[PDB]
Amino acid sequence: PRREVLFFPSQVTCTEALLQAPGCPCSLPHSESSLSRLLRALLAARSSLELCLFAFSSPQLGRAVQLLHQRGVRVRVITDCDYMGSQIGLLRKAGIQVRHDQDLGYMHHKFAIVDKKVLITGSLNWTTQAIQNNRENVLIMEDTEYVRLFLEEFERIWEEFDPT
Amino acid sequence: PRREVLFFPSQVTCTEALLQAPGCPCSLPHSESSLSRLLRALLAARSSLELCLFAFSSPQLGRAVQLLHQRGVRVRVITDCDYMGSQIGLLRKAGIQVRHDQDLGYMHHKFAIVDKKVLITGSLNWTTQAIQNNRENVLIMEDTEYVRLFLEEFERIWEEFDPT
Ligand SMILES: [Zn+2]
Ligand SMILES: [Zn+2]
Repeated sequence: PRREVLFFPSQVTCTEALLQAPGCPCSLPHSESSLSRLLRALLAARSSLELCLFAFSSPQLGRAVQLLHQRGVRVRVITDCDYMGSQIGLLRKAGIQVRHDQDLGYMHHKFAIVDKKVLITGSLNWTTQAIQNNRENVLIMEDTEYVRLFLEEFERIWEEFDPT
Repeated sequence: PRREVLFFPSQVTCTEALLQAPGCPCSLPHSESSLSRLLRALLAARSSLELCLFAFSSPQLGRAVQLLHQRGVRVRVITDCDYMGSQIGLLRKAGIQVRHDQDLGYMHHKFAIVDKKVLITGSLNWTTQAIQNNRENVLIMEDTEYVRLFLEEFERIWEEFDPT
């Protein structure tokens, strides 16, 4: 019955194994960090991931989301800016549906929903700058009411930003 | 055993009574909103309030914090920018201890701890712009582990930004 909080800045740790680097000799610590814990939380997804993020430029988090899409996880992404090789651009090129705001600041959430059961939500924008340098919190909660209410909010915004 | 979430933008509603306007005839709806719920959560404080906020310019939230200081609530405020009549300036003039970051973006939390028992934390910066126009979430949680861990984070940052 998961209820955790990750505080940032993250310790810089190796994530090559975790992110299936193609093909450890590197010089980083090979222990867990706030980033590695966030990556693992995302990578435990077996069926769906909703992402509702003001900003998303972290290549480590971008890669994890790609890996999920490749695994057949149903990935849906809402961001504030259209970004138009950013991460949103790379995700979009891989076939992941991304919908978006007016890049005016209005879509300011920073949350993700894993398999309609775990809520990941924080102050943290998903950028290497913020991860490595800012004081931030991210909550990881397996809570049915919070998941339900955040899912409902997602689906309203999703339908609202429908292109067609 | 409180576990709530407030979604923004807030409905514009009257808060004169709630904020003890000195001395209702106004034209706003006199019902509850996300802002009014956030104000009430803060105003239930009877002994302490820690505030850890990237930005704080909302005059309605500034007034509530003043009222708490006047009630004898022990108020301590951490923000990212020194602000040097902003709200932080007004709070500081009233005797409330405020400590701060390098206005570089680094102190990016948006949380508050009421009476060492209720955690209020969100994506929301406490500005009228964001409250009235942005999609945001604020969680209000009476959870002992989250309160403990967020309090520990507060006190580390507090001691770190000690002027003396
Ligand atoms: Zn390594
Ligand atoms: Zn009124």
